[PDB]
Amino acid sequence: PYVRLGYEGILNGAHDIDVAGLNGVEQLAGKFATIGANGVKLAGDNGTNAVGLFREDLGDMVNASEKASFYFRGGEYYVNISRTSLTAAGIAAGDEITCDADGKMIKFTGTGKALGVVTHVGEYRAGNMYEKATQGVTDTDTFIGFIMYV
Amino acid sequence: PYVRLGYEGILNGAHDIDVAGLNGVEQLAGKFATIGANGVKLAGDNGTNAVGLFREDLGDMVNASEKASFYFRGGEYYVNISRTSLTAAGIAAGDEITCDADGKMIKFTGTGKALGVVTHVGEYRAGNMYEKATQGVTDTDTFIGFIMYV
Amino acid sequence: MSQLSNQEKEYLISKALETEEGRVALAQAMANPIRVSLDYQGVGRKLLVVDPLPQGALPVYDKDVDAKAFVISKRGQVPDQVIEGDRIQVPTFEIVSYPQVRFSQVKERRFNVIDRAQQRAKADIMAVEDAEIFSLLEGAATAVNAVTISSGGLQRAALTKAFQEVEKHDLVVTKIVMNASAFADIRAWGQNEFDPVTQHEVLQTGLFGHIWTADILISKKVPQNTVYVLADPEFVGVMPIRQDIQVIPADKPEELRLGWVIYEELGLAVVNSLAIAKIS
Amino acid sequence: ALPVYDKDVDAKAFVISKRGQVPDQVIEGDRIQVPTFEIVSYPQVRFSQVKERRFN
Repeated sequence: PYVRLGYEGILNGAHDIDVAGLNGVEQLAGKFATIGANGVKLAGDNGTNAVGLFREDLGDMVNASEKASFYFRGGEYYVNISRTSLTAAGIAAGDEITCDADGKMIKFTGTGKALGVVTHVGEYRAGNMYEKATQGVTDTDTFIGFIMYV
Repeated sequence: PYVRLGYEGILNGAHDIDVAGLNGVEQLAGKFATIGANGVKLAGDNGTNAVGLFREDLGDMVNASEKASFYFRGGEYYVNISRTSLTAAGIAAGDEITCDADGKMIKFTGTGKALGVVTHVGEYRAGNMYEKATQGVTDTDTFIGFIMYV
Repeated sequence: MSQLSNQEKEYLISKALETEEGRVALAQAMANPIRVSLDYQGVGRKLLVVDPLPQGALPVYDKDVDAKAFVISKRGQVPDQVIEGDRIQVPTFEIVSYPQVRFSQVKERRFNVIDRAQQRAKADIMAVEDAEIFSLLEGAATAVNAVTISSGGLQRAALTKAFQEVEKHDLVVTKIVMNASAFADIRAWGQNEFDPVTQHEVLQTGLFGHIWTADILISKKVPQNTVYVLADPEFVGVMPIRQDIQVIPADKPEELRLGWVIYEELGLAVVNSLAIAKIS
Repeated sequence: ALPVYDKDVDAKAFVISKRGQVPDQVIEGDRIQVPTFEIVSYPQVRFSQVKERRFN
């Protein structure tokens, strides 16, 4: 530390919680972005970014696609609690990343029952649910980084 | 979707040819075992034959079916004495086979009575000629993959 | 995302949606354009070839009459076979990067040509495709092998052997590993036996052309002239089809690219074409 | 897996590529020189630009 982000190089100024599942535990490890087969000349930086709506479209790889509002179904959110700095750039490999959703308790966004949606890069916006939506149907005592089972 | 029928993609098991009837002995006036009935190795139509039944088209080679069913000739439909076929091409053991002509259980192929023509998948179906010579069990409507005693 | 699959972040540095070609082919095995082509119609193939003739022979005493002969033939059947390859594509990806589209077609064509040579020689048949030509043809000629003689030497030595046989030879049909190994296993001199290494000899051996077909297998060399031994009947030629009306591609943005041909094989001299396996 | 069937198992011609991003890069070296030594010795200046350019 501090501000490091490499140079030997441990903080890493980004902490993302592996929230263990419920009724038998479930995990999923941080996913890389690669198009088809496994990345050559390093695998680059993660497809997943803390505070972003992604969907796996490949087994060990995660990519773009945004879950459309209307008729309640499961997760594929992979919201991870926001890190400090780098919040409109995504998060780079060598910082803390995970996936949270799908058979486990998740990280929520938005304070009260008033919710809106998330951009990929780590920013939050307002917006009503009318062609896209993020996160489960609101419950009592739901704030940012709170544990909803979905 | 997509289902093979004949040609070495159907498994018809194995059946014993020394079961039922009189059983002759090992002698000549036989014919060769190969895939194809006038073909060459790895190129032959095949019925629902396993052990029992195989009809020469050209050469003195056997594999299942193929030969006009208006007139059956050659002495019975040919049966195997004291080797049991280990393929489900009908016969295609890869040896010279010594054949017999005692009453001996066979495997049939194709719907309806053989008294017709040949279908080029390795089957019998009804032709323009009727009241032609039948095979094995009579008085009894035969169907595709019936077990007949000659 | 913040990147497509990139190494760094676009937001930090670097912009562009223009990107160069990365896709490339591997393992050529052409022999169909080398061979002659025929149209065919019909849903199966039957061929007839002439066998040896039954004539009389007199090794001792000539005054008598040789026994007469008549034209005797043996049969082969060839069922149609289908040669294909499929590609799953993402149109958004294709339109943005740019060359992928051109690469896919030219690769599919090469790929059809490649698979066809493999089944025709041999590459595992299930009794549903053209017969295994490589098996049926003439065994290993022990005579060529001078006993403890170089691999490259074997390929030179074999070429002449086919000329003694009275079969046309224009060219060497060898396996890729056998050819490399043949080049590497040369005498005690830098200069190779086919011609020196200051001449281009990468693509020619014995002063005859080199045809690389895969699945002719290691330690085997087959001399022939390709046109003569076999002939290629084509039931339907190579055609691409592209489907967004297929069930699983429709739902998605994805487009499915099929590349296929339906082929058959004729053998004009499957009863000859010399081959050897090194015993050295 | 090479052709052996039609619309059971089919072989794939499919080739895959991923995009990677390259930043602009700098190769550089600096040489520090004092004018007095350089001026009296006389070829040092010229020697230093060529030797530096080559070195990097």
